[PDB]
Amino acid sequence: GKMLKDAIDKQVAGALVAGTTTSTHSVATDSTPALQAAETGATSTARDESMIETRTIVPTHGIHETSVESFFGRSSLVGMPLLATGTSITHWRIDFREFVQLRAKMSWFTYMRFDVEFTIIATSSTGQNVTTEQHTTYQVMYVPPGAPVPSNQDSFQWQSGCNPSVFADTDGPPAQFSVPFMSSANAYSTVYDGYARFMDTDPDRYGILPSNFLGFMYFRTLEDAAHQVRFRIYAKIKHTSCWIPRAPRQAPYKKRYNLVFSGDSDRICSNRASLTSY
Amino acid sequence: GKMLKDAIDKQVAGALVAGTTTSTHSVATDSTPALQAAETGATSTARDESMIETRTIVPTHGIHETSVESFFGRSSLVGMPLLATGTSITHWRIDFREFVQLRAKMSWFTYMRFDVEFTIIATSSTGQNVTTEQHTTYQVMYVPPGAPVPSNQDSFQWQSGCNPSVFADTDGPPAQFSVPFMSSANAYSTVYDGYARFMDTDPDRYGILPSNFLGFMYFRTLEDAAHQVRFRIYAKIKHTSCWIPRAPRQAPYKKRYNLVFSGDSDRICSNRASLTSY
Amino acid sequence: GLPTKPGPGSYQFMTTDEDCSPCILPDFQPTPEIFIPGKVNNLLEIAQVESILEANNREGVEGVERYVIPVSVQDALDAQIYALRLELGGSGPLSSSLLGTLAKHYTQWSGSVEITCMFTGTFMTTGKVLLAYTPPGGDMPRNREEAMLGTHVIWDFGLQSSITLVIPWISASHFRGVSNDDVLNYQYYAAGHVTIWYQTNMVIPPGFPNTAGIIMMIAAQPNFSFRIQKDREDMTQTAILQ
Amino acid sequence: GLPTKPGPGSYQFMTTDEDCSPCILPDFQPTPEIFIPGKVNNLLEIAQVESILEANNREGVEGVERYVIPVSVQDALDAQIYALRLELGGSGPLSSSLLGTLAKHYTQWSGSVEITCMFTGTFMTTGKVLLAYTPPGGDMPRNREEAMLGTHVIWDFGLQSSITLVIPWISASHFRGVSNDDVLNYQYYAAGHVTIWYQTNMVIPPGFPNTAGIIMMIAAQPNFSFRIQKDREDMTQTAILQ
Amino acid sequence: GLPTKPGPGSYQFMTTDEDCSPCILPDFQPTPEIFIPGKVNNLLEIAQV
Amino acid sequence: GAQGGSTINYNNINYYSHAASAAQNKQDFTQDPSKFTQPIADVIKETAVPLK
Amino acid sequence: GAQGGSTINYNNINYYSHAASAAQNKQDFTQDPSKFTQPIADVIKETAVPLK
Amino acid sequence: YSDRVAQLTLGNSTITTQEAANICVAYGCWPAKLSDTDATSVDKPTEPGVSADRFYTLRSKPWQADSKGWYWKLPDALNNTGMFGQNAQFHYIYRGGWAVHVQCNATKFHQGTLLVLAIPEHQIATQEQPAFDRTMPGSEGGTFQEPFWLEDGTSLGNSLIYPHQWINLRTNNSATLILPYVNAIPMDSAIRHSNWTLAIIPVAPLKYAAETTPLVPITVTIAPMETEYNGLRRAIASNQ
Amino acid sequence: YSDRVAQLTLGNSTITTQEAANICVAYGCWPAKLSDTDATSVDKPTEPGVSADRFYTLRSKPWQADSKGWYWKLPDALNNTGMFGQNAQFHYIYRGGWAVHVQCNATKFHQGTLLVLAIPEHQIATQEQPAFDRTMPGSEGGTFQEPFWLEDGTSLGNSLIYPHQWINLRTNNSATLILPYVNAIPMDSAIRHSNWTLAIIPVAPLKYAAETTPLVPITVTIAPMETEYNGLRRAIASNQ
Ligand SMILES: CCCCCCCCCCCCCC(=O)O
Ligand SMILES: CCCCCCCCCCCCCC(=O)O
Ligand SMILES: CCCCCCCCCCCCCC(=O)O
Ligand SMILES: CCCCCCCCCCCCCC(=O)O
Repeated sequence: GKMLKDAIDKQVAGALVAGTTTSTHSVATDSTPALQAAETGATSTARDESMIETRTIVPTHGIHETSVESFFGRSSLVGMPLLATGTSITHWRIDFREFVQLRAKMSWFTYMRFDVEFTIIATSSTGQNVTTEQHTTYQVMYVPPGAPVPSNQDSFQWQSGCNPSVFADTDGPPAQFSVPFMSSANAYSTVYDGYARFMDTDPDRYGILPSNFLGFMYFRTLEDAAHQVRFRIYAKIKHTSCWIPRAPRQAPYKKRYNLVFSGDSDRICSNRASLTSY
Repeated sequence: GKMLKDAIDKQVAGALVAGTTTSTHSVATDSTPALQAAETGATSTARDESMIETRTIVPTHGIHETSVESFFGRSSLVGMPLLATGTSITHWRIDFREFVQLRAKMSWFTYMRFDVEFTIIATSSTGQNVTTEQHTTYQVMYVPPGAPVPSNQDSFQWQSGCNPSVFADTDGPPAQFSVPFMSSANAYSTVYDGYARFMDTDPDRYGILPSNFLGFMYFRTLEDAAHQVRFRIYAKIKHTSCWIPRAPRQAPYKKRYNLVFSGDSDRICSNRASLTSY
Repeated sequence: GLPTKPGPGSYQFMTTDEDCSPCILPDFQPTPEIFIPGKVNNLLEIAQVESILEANNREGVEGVERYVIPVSVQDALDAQIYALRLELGGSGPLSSSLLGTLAKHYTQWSGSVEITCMFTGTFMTTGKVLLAYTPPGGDMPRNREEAMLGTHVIWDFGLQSSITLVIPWISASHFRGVSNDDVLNYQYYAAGHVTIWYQTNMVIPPGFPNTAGIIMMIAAQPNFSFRIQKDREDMTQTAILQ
Repeated sequence: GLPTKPGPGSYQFMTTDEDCSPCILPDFQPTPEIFIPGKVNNLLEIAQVESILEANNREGVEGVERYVIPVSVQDALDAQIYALRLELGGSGPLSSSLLGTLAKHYTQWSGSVEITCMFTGTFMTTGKVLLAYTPPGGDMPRNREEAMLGTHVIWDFGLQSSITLVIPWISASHFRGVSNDDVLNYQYYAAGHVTIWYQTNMVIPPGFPNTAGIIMMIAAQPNFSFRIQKDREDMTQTAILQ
Repeated sequence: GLPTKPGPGSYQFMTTDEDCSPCILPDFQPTPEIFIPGKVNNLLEIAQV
Repeated sequence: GAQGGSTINYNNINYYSHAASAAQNKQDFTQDPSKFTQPIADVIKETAVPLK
Repeated sequence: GAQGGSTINYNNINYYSHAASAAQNKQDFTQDPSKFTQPIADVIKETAVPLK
Repeated sequence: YSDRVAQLTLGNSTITTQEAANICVAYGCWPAKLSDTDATSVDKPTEPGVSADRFYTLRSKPWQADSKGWYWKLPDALNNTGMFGQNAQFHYIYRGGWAVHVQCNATKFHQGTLLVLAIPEHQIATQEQPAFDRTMPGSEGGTFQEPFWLEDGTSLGNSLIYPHQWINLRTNNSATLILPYVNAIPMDSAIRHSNWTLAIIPVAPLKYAAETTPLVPITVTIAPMETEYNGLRRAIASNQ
Repeated sequence: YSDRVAQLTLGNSTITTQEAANICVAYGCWPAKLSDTDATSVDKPTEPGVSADRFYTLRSKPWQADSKGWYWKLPDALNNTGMFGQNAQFHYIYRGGWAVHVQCNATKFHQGTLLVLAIPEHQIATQEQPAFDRTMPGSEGGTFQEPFWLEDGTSLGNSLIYPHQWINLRTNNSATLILPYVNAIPMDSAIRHSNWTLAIIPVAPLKYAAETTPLVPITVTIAPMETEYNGLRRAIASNQ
């Protein structure tokens, strides 16, 4: 049926890399492809065929593993809240900045528009952190800014009449759910050269764009936990638009909410004793 | 096939918000859009374009998250009966008034016609309420008004020849089932300015419309429970018709079966010291 | 049997699931739908209805009187009548209105808002009032000279009892945050100021009431919307209701 | 119910799964996409942009100066300016460039690379330079006589400030390994050598700076690609960021 | 295998379920239906007596 | 719907017999705000004076 | 696609209502490398001298 | 041309006002008779016509300095009045709409504002569940004690969602509301259930150009509209 | 025929250079006005035209032997200058592109190379989160302390991904960049957010054919392009 045709999108990865045309020797004063001028800011236009004698090469290699979708389109850890047994409650602030691998991958772009698939793995363990048996339901509640936060395991906030929740078992399959692009802005921002507030220039609000922050995930067990639970929160970025590539992060990350780095030794690649030998 | 076409309904959320037409300055005695009269009971008709000079704005925002279906169309807690080990039996009276979030959401309307998806999460725990292991079947029996109630775990009422029952495991996936609009009336009523009975004006039967009450859910374990079981009963309202919007509840709820409130301090929003500063 | 691979998310219960589920009474045939007046299909039909601002929120004012802003005969020129931070969230006067109480259920908002004011003085009582909307970036306007630089209407008391100041959607972004969540710096979404000033003065015949009132009313324009349902802050319980 | 047989891989979570999954907010309607300049659809658009080699990686050179290879007036003929093992992996100068940092995320590479050199001496400073690419099998070329036997360009300093040596894809196989993993003998994928020589000499007018610089720049050609994502070696953490 | 997501209500037994279920005697061929007087299709035929 | 902008386009497929089993309806239905905003016998056009 | 060479050909089938539920997009989209490599008012053809 | 001048003629009765605002027609729905598709009761209804579809005037109320407001249940307030009252007493079930007219004149030397609410299904409470003398107060009506909370734990400010008009003394001396039948069933008992509440709440207090405060009454006039009755038996006056 | 000679005329102002390289147009995108499909703010924008779309010259900088570099935030650097500055002060939100022209002449007896970066959303840090005097330095601009790390934990070598030119003294004395508006929203506040940073970093140091080092200034000239402003109120100068 055509109605089911609406739920199917045929999508194709068949873009190839550029090929090579055979070329011959050139002795002239007409064509000088090797002479360049980096001052313009343009990258060199010279190609293989104009610099040496080439054979013909039919293109066969795909480019799809470096499409922005493929590069971001896998799951990565973004949150690891620990539910202790004293209160049986925990939360994770929602952003991709606690764990460095996804953050550094995002640092190649300025603005990014995407959806998210979240995946939550819960693991129970003892005080000495050895795996242990515990079968219990847990509740993950999305708490958006301005909604009252639960303060206990039995708080009546966990009613969840308006906050969305997911209920799953600690020893069941992983909870998984998708999320549309939720920013009030038309993209997310990986970096922000401004202040979070008018009438304020506190350093702690520099580089803080609050339209990236959609709130909190809160976690309880539905009864009081017998053992601590660790939730691992994975995000896969999908349906991805990217704008304005950047110099990628090179210094290690130090803080969650700013770009501070050490910068004690100004170098990235390793040293050698002489430029004319390895 | 066309027969399977009967089981598919293509349904679309593409209603947009109103746009903006550009306007220019107006110097006249003809058109006075800013002059109003609130005495009529009509809301102001003045629009942006007639009050200031506007640009053109193409509408892009949807309205679907405030459709009545979307606003009610999620699950909320409505019942939390506890099955103790002494009798291994409990029940929940069926109405959406024990827990305040769903009740307050319903208080925006007078009459509401809907279906229900119920979801039941069972959790076992110790006397000190710490999660514990217990694998057992439980039985939820719909007991409508006039059907004899079970008095024990082994009562022969649990035969369930005519009452519908659901059997599920305490440590299995949650039981879930749907329900059509069951009122003898043509809608449910969120508020009732009348008496439950003729020839009676007892205050305890004021505001009681018994056509909202479809009876009881009764709960046993199929054997005698070793640990207490807590059932959490969630309802999602769906296929929703709503009539006659109301002033929504503002004072906290106090009782399950009437609108009594404290009303000690007559205000809702917070105070300030002066109307001409914040 | 058809070979399958159940994946992650198996057996979870999400409260916003959109799935069919078996009916426990599959033979039931409900009562017909009858005509009832006032069917609502979308809560933005309610948000476009005017409601009264709890505008006189001064410490010590209780009850119905919180709904009338005082307006008096002035002995000095260009005085201020009222000041209000434009906010759908928080706990100020807009928060208890129809639009404000709907905004309590939502995280984000967009669109134009209108404020309709009704004067309640005697027939013989005259006056002119300046109603100003100041876009964000600074503080509340300090004097009528500063407030007039913004969007503003000038109200002449007369036969038509009421005026509208349309607060237009003026915004860097397509949406703002409803809340003012501090830890999350949602003051980023500061939406400006509404102030009311005496444009001339309130003038009365000898021995008339030297004080009258404005009843402020607010509603959403047709270009308005809400996103992201969220729990209402002030609808709580400490126990199951019995 | 339809008879089924869940098979192996049931309930597993693979990080590269391509599966639909229930949306926790199925009624949400996002903000429109606006025009933004510089949309990127494929990271090989970045890899074709020239970036500066951290080429002066001698022990003791810090900061911006690591970006300028010294070039001097020579007192002897046919001297060497620079030597560089052609490698997208490891930790040598190519590893910190745009192409090198992308290669840190990938396991395999193919295609031609170009190196653009810009001379920074005074207008009056002259010179000719030989830039050589030696295919693998042996060591770095020891003298300009040996290096010239390979692919090479000869650069005349003049008005056009810059030159390109195209390092063409010359390879037994369609792809090479990015890394030089020793236990796995990925030196099998040795990709050759780049060396720079004085073709004549740097010559200056009396009392001019006798030392100038080359800024080396590198980028991928349009026939280039990467395979197999892999973790970046030098982007680590010992603790959760707070 | 076809990727699936079993949801809530998995493995429950509801007494009013309307589902097909495997027949323990799939080759059985019942006796024909004969005419009997007084066939009832709906209990409101009894309620009108 | 593999995407138009703010158009969610859904094929609700009910697997059970009773219509009540179906998932929630995603249609946008007609809005008549004026039964609540303009509930008056005589229409008052925006450019007119309301009283008289 | 039971295989052409480097052509992955996929029918993304979304089972849920919201487009955000769909799996990741496998299309190759247009590459305009020259907005980053040749970001200059006057085009410089390969065979010409760049300056002047 | 003038929505400040109105005339309302029902039966043998006619109202006029020279300072109206307009006429509020609740939910844009004029009262209408019950169609065969929504009806359930099989007996042929009695439709009394002009004998009941006419304006009835209740006793007037003084607007005092301290007044919190007044309220009337419908049909409750008219259940003992005229042929409406008799038809409502003699039948088990009743249906119909209302034409409500609130009168209050004062001077150009007065100020003050009344809010005139028609509230459907206005179930009331306070710190306690209310007694019968407040839920069904009869022709004399009741008084608010929590006008800020609209006697129901909601707020007066948000009650503009209900059909309403104002009486602002500088502008008008009268409010008119036309109310359709509202219920979740087709017909319902007149003695057991109140479909509408007429509520008149002072918002801006009543002030005079002197300190001597003459008598300013409020007067309610209500006409049933498009009435039907089914279930004829003896006459029953109240649910007690 | 000659991309070494350029003339730039905006408003009442005209720049010339006899040693340009070319003109960099960032992302191949000429500045453009906001279309009705992407716009959200409903008020009619003010477009000041030539009163603001004109070249402004900042104070010059000496290129010294030790110089690490200089930077300016935009619109920050021009927020107190001319009618651009006034339109940016008096409106809540602003949008527009830039025409940037960096001048530095020296002799055929000099050597040295400047890198001229236009960096969008250039959020900066060092071992510490920066203060306001560095995030929004004004017309005088700031200076780099970590030019190798591009003040942001990235690398200067990879910043050629950003729109750029060089000033290599043997080749050219000037760099020209045309910048489109870049943001994740349609308009944004001029005092709270800097959309672009103009960064001028010495890569090859400045050397003279003698040991006596005369003064070689760097001079920045910036023209706003295709500007709009919405949200008129009083004038607000800074985010403090
Ligand atoms: C739990 C359902 C709603 C949660 C919304 C999650 C959306 C996350 C998007 C994060 C984008 C900003 C990333 C960042 O600031 O580093
Ligand atoms: C268990 C199967 C039959 C149960 C029927 C449940 C229907 C519940 C509808 C409740 C509507 C009235 C809500 C209320 O009174 O507050
Ligand atoms: C077992 C029979 C398979 C039929 C299900 C096909 C997929 C469900 C249709 C979903 C339609 C809306 C999806 C969308 O376009 O957003
Ligand atoms: C339950 C309905 C069954 C429909 C699923 C049919 C198989 C999925 C289509 C996969 C299309 C791409 C596969 C390929 O050719 O590589």
